[PDB]
Amino acid sequence: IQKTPQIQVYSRHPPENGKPNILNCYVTQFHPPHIEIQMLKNGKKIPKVEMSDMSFSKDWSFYILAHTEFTPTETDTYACRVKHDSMAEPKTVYWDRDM
Amino acid sequence: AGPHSMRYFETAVSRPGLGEPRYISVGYVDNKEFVRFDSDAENPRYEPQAPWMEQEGPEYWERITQIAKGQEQWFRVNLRTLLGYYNQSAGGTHTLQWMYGCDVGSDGRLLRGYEQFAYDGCDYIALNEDLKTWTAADMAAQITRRKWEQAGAAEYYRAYLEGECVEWLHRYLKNGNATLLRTDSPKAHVTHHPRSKGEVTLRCWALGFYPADITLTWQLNGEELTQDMELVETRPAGDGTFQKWASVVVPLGKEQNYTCRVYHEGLPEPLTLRWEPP
Amino acid sequence: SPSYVYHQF
Repeated sequence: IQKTPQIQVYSRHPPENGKPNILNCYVTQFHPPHIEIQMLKNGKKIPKVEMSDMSFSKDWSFYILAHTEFTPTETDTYACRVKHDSMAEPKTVYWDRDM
Repeated sequence: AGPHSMRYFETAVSRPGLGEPRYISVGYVDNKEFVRFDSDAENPRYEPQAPWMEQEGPEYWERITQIAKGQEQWFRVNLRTLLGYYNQSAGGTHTLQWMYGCDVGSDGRLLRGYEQFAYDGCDYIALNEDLKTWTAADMAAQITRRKWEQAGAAEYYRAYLEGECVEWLHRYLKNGNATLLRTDSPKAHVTHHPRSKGEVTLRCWALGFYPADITLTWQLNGEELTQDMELVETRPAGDGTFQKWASVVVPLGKEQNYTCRVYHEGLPEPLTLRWEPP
Repeated sequence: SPSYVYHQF
C-alpha cells in the first residue's frame, strides 16, 4: 500500500530579508520510505541540503526533515520538490512566509 | 505532558540484489531521540543523539551494538519468512517495522507496555495491553500468533517490559533529567490574511516551544471553536523546538469576536490572544 | 537499552 507525503515548507526563524536563516522541508506520512527531496531556489537545486535521518511514527508512516541555509530576500522564491511512488508527478511546495 | 517513556523504533528494508537489508534503530526517551543505529554507516554502531548519553561508557555501546547485529539477523530472516507467508516474489522491496517500549508512572513502575510489528506499513502483530494476548491483523499473522502463544512469548516480553525497560528508563531519566525535564513556552501571535469577499483568515502561531505537546484552539465570544479550524502538524524548527499554527475563516469586520488559545506546560497561564491592528 | 525479538515469525 502507498501513503502520499504531506509537505511543509517553512523557516526555522521568523523571516527577515537579508538575515540568514534555515529553510525546512518537513515531509511526513509516507510509505514506502524511499523518497527524493530537493530544495529549490528560483527553480534551481540548492546543492547543500542537509537531510536529517529518517524515522517513523506510531502509525507506521515515515517522516524526514530536509533543511538548508538561506537568506530571505524580496525577490528569491524557495521551494521543495518531492518525488515518491504514491505520486504520479513530483510535488512542489513553495515557501509562503505566511505559513 | 504525561508518564515518562522509553520507545524503540526499528525498521528494516530489503533491497534485493543491492546487498544486505538496510537496518535502522532509533531510541527515544520522552519522545526525544537519544540513540541511533544505521547499517549503511561506515562503522555501523549505536551513536548518541543526545549530549547526556556521552555519559555512558565503552562497554555500553559495544554491547548494544552487538544487540544490533543480532537484530539485523532477526530482521533479514523474518523478512524472508514473511515473503513466505504472503506468497510474494523475491525481487521486491519490503519493510518490516518493530516498535516497542514502556510508559512508566510517577511511582516508577510499568504503566503501559508496547510490542508491535508492521509489514509493508500495515499492522502485522501486536501485544495487547494485558501484555498476555496478541492481536493479529490477518491470516498470515495467525501463524505467528499460534506459534508465539505455544512458545509463551508474551511472558518473555512482559518480563522485559516490567523489568529492565523500566530500569533503563529510570537510569536514563537520572542522567538526562536536566535537559529532558525542561520547558520552552511558545511565543504566540496572530496574523491576518484577506481570503474572499467579506472573509478573512486568522492564523494563530505558536513558535519555539518544547516539548511538542501543545493545544491550539479558536474561540468565538469566549467559546471554543474548532469547527472548520485548520490545524497543521507540529513541526520541528530544527534546533530542538517546535512550531504549530491554527487558522479560522472569519467575517470581515468581526475579527474582534475571535480569540486564540494556546495551552502548553511551559506557560504559567494559558495564552489568550487576538488580532491586534494596525 | 534496545533488546531482541528472540522469537521468530
